Amino acid sequence: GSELDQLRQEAEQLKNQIRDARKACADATLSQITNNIDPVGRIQMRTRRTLRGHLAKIYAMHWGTDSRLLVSASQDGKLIIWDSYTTNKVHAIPLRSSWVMTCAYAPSGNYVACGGLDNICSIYNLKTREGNVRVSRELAGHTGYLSCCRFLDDNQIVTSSGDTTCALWDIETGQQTTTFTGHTGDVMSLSLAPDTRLFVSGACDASAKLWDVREGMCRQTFTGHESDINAICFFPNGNAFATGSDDATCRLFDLRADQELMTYSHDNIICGITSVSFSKSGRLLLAGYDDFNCNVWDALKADRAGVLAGHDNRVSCLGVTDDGMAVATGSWDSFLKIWN
Amino acid sequence: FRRVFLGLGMCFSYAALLTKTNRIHRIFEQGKKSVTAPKFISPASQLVITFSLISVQLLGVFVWF
Amino acid sequence: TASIAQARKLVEQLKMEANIDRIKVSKAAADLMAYCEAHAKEDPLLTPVPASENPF
Amino acid sequence: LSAEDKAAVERSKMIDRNLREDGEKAAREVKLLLLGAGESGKNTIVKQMKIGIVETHFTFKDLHFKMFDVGAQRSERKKWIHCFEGVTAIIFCVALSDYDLVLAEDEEMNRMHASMKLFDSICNNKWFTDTSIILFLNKKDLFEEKIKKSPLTICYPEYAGSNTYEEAAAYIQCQFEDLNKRKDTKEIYTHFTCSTDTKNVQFVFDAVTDVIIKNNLKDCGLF
Repeated sequence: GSELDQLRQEAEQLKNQIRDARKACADATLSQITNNIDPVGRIQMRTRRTLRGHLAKIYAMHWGTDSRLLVSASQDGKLIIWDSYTTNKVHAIPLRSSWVMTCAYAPSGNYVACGGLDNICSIYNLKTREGNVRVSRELAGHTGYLSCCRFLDDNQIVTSSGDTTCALWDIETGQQTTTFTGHTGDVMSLSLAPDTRLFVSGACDASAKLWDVREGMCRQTFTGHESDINAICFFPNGNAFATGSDDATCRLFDLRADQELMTYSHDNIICGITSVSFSKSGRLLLAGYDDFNCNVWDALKADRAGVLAGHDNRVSCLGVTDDGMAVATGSWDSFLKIWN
Repeated sequence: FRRVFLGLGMCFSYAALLTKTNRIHRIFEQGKKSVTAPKFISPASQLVITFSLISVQLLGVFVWF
Repeated sequence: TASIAQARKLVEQLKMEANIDRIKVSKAAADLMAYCEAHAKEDPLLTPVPASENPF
Repeated sequence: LSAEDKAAVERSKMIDRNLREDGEKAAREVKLLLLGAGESGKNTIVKQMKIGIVETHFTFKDLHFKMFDVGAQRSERKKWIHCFEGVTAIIFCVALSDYDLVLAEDEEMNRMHASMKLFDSICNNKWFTDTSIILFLNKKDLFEEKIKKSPLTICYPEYAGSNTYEEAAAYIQCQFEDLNKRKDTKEIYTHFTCSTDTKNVQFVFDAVTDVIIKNNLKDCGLF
């Protein structure tokens, strides 16, 4: 009883030290340094390719390393691999669950992962002697729905779940090497660092966390939102990231000065954000909304730079490609559109 | 005018009756077997069918002329 | 028993969090305001590319 | 166009044909979302229909059903509920023999009040504005045997009625059908289930058939 109160009081004291140490670091705001910067002109992108064939809602997509091959996951029970250059279909994979929420394409390109509402992450092998795509492993152990997965290599994967935890898996043995605990609310997304050394996660408690791949420890925790966080991505440098929420706002966080830097918001938008991705320079930030639109923001100035409007339902996923050429959107209206 | 308009009204009325009764029958028959709606149940398609059946009589009158 | 363990775990977590070497925000803003200038010419989303390459 | 590209286009056309066939096959099946309390008799109803998520395919009179179940999903329902926006119907169980019990170790909470709260949340959700509900009021035999010793005043302070299976069951039923604030877009089909009922598949068949016919008539602008 009394020592419960003592522990609580120590908790508020530590929180106060954190907050006043943060306030001892704010020399100025990102708007002050970037007050005089060459404004980004209006971006007028047009759709170039239209991928048809899915018959239900699309929930995730992922670009390949070569920037040609693409993977899309739909609630029709299908995982489709596209050649974006020729629009051709390379592989169609039937799914055993059909309640998918996430998919991923391996850096080596020999493997594809998917998962959702079955607490299982499934791995498929693309290069086989028999000429068909087969299941290589079924990773089990989570007690909630998968939200996002990312590859580290052929033999390392990371998953996030609705049981408020994250996991790292070795695929030869199919066991959890490390489990990441925290996040009193449901985890919705994760993003890997360019050096594959750290990763960030966003949750339904309105906060984000930074984890070290080895040692299984949480280093930094970030707050500032009023509702659930749905998407997250790293800045190309690897020293910052961005988050989108149901409060109709996006925010940017740096690591070395562990606090919020910029918030992207307006008055005409009241709907939330479903996906966020950065360009190659880091000057542009892309975000998909619930009002059937995609908005392009300028990261250094926080002004609306562009709007992409060709969709009849909610935009659910984005991708930007490794060489910076094309952006891809997948929506609830069963179509993928590529813009340049 | 007598040659063209003598049988046109009856054709109109009974083609429309046939198409609407067929629509109701197909809806209530396939409703017990599949979720998917039967094809061609909509004002545009029904009008197309009715005026095709009328066009049969129109072409016959043309040959008569 | 579980509650006191959770409280001690949060105490340890907060004391690990509150001992980071935090740089001031001007330095971070300048560091990220300079990345784009270094990599501006290689990003074709904001600067259009001539129709020669344009895989799409 | 090279020969290799021609082979690629051939393969893509085969894939498109396969996908179209699979989609046409999948479009003709009834999809049901089974909701209810954990102890509301979901298992028995599942058993007598078929003679993470758990899926149960079953066929009746040349028609197919899939009947998804999400009971073992302890998380925020707002995050994944929109995945079921296009289902044909929602099946909801109540377990009438719960009006004199408490749940979740709260020690001040009638089980049936929690069921009414869940029913009110599901019925008036933004994703379900034109989806009909099949309400199974089961464990009625326990209610019949229990209603003599205990009156309905424990769960409903205002009853102004007699202790009999004829009036209390109807009273509970009219409470659940009065929480629906969308009476002009959807409707509720109420059925009393029991042990060895064996006649619930046909009730579900009739309700779903009426739903399909009404949807088709509304699409034509004929209703």
